[PDB]
Amino acid sequence: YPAKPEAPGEDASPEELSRYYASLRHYLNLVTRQRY
Repeated sequence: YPAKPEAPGEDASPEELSRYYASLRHYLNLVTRQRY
């Protein structure tokens, strides 16, 4: 499994849409931890 929340839609409400979208980038941030 991709271990990521699938992108919202399916007639989802606009306020929920905002919170949910932020979580997408949040998980993606864990996949970008280059050796600094």
